[PDB]
Amino acid sequence: IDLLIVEVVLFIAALLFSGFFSSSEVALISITRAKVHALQSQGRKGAKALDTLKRSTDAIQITTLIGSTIANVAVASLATAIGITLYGNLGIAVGLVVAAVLVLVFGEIGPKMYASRYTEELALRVSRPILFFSKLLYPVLWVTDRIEQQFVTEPVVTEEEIKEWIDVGEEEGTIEEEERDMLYSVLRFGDTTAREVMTPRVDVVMIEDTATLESALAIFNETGFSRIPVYHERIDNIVGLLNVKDVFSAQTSATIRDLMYEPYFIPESKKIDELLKELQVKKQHMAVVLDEYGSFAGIVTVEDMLEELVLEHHHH
Amino acid sequence: DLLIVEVVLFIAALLFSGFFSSSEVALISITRAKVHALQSQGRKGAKALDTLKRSTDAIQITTLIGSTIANVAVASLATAIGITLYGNLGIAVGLVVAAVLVLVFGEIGPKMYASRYTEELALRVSRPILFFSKLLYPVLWVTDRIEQQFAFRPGVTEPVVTEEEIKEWIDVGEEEGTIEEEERDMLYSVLRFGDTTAREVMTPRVDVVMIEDTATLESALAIFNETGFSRIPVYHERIDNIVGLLNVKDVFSAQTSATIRDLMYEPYFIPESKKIDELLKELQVKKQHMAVVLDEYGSFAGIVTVEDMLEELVLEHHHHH
Ligand SMILES: CCCCCCCCCCCO[C@@H]1O[C@H](CO)[C@@H](O[C@H]2O[C@H](CO)[C@@H](O)[C@H](O)[C@H]2O)[C@H](O)[C@H]1O
Ligand SMILES: CCCCCCCCCCCO[C@@H]1O[C@H](CO)[C@@H](O[C@H]2O[C@H](CO)[C@@H](O)[C@H](O)[C@H]2O)[C@H](O)[C@H]1O
Ligand SMILES: CCCCCCCCCCCO[C@@H]1O[C@H](CO)[C@@H](O[C@H]2O[C@H](CO)[C@@H](O)[C@H](O)[C@H]2O)[C@H](O)[C@H]1O
Ligand SMILES: Nc1ncnc2c1ncn2[C@@H]1O[C@H](COP(=O)(O)OP(=O)(O)OP(=O)(O)O)[C@@H](O)[C@H]1O
Ligand SMILES: Nc1ncnc2c1ncn2[C@@H]1O[C@H](COP(=O)(O)OP(=O)(O)OP(=O)(O)O)[C@@H](O)[C@H]1O
Ligand SMILES: [Mg+2]
Ligand SMILES: [Mg+2]
Ligand SMILES: [Mg+2]
Repeated sequence: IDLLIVEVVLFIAALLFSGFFSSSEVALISITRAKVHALQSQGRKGAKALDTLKRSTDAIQITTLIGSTIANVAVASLATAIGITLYGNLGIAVGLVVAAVLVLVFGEIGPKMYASRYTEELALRVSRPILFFSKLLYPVLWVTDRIEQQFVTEPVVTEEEIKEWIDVGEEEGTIEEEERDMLYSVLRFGDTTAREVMTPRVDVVMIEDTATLESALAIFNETGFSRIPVYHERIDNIVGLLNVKDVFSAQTSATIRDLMYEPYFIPESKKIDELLKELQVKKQHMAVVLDEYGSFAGIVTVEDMLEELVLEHHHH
Repeated sequence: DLLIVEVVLFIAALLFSGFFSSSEVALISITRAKVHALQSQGRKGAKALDTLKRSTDAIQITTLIGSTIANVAVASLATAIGITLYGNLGIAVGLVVAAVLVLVFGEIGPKMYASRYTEELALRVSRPILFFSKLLYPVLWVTDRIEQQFAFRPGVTEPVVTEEEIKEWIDVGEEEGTIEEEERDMLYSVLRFGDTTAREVMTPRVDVVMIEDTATLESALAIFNETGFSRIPVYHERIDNIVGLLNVKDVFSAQTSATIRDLMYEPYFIPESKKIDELLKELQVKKQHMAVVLDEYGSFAGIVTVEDMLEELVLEHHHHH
């Protein structure tokens, strides 16, 4: 009874350590190094010590493995010690069963489940102690890091794991087979620039602002297009977009410059995700692209970006 | 004596502890291309490996429960054996000893050994670990219902994966950096875009501009040049009955001897409850920009153009935490 009281606290304390190391492992190895260096530049409390741990992901796995294993071993080495003193030789089992059922719930699975909901907030909190324990285990680290001269875990939620849950959607009907492809496209659609999908000026059909109104229809009805850029004595110099509908319903005296409208000029590095929205806000369809020198380069239509997101994807 | 019963279970548990740890690494380290090759080659333990990898979470919970249970058993028998010899100094002798044995033989050891022998070991352990996996089905059932977690969700217990659940996953992706902040707002947008139907983004019949198929082109151009549109439906003796669609780009480029019925083209009729995520792909595949919505009785109720759906997709997009 005397020592038993002192043993149930080490049992509880070791359980918290095992949970602390197990939950710390999930949050730490899940933050994208691209995002860690973002929090560090912002200077948030914990990012510096977190970028340190990311410098050697092998240090995050060994620390949490050893700190937890040591704890887990102590969590049960005492649970049976307490068990036997309470239940004789039947305590090695009783103490064993009541230990394995708590190392699983509060020292392994529970701590891992909790850390997934709060992964950025917890990673910044356990950056200091985990980096501290890693220093204490520098002997054991060098032992396992030195063998690296004699010949990585992934986050709880990977972009592939998400993609897979969507495929489950298509399979179960909750998600149309058409928007699975669109959901797949969005993920491969934010880092895309307009230059990657623009129509090179070479293949563009345009018209000079000095041309004849009637002569413009010769282009529309011959090329079948509905919107052609307009240029001013230089293919480089785009001064307006001409809409075919305006020419069909044109007055008897109007000229090319009367029915053209100011184009939305954009760079070659324009993200097409925000351009599909900027065009949808102007009620406009075409966007003129300019290179680094302001010279014409190509055009981009809402029909281009639409083709991107609607493109059909492969099923795994 | 009872000691002999303890030291034997101590080793056996230490082998299980190392069997699961090394089976987890080997089963997960192996690439999807290697399994597909072993699948076609048809080697022993491949078919059971292909299924075992379908849910990478089911592999970690079984190898964890296994390695954890065994590890505790290794420690239990050390604190017990040592206690039988060293009284209460055994709890320390057991803890300290077990703490090093599990680490070097149940954890770190089995892990490093698996990284170099991923192929051979995965096949020899795909069968036993898969067997255990089916025993853990009760645990896999509960885990797949706790939707506040994202660590152990096997998805092999037939869960209801609805738009709600995917959003939960995407929210986590943005928080850890695997998904960018901006490309999450897009997923939430298209996620709710699929819920929208045709009627909710259509133009009601009352606002539509049509032209009777018995009119003349001189009248057709007048409509376009007045309403500004580029396409208008066509009917026959009744407003409920739509028979085609007319485009100005063709009426302007119409032969001297032309008509409205020969210039119009068959429309794509759709119900009011039509999903626009499908219609957007279908309209984009038929090269057409406008559909025709028909109410339950197959009468003209409105139209849905590509632009009508892009507004719902873009300007009215969702985002939440
Ligand atoms: C809920 C579960 C709870 C289980 C138990 C959790 C135990 C947490 C472990 C506490 C470790 O405490 C840790 O000690 C070290 C040494 O001071 C601190 O690190 C310190 O080290 C450097 C120098 O080495 C000091 O200059 C500086 O004050 C501090 O960074 C660290 O900030 C703290 O985090
Ligand atoms: C589960 C049991 C695991 C084993 C227990 C741990 C045993 C640790 C034995 C290794 C001693 O650990 C470590 O050895 C190296 C020797 O090069 C020491 O480092 C020394 O060599 C390295 C280069 O290799 C130098 O960078 C460093 O400045 C020097 O101090 C280090 O100070 C010591 O901390
Ligand atoms: C931290 C994780 C802790 C995990 C704790 C594990 C608890 C195990 C005991 C609970 C087992 O839970 C029980 O398992 C069976 C599958 O075998 C479930 O499924 C069974 O019943 C449902 C209906 O409710 C049926 O649809 C299904 O076909 C059948 O297999 C059952 O609904 C659930 O009531
Ligand atoms: N004047 C143009 N010159 C060269 N290419 C063009 C021109 N206009 C559009 N395109 C190209 O056609 C592709 C599809 O664009 P889009 O379908 O919107 O033309 P459109 O048939 O006139 O459209 P709409 O009929 O809706 O007005 C674009 O990728 C673009 O590169
Ligand atoms: N005949 C029509 N009657 C009523 N609404 C129409 C008609 N045609 C199009 N609309 C509506 O106008 C809006 C925009 O559609 P849309 O952009 O396709 O027409 P458009 O601008 O004349 O064609 P385009 O832009 O390709 O030249 C949509 O809400 C659509 O429902
Ligand atoms: Mg077009
Ligand atoms: Mg082990
Ligand atoms: Mg329009």
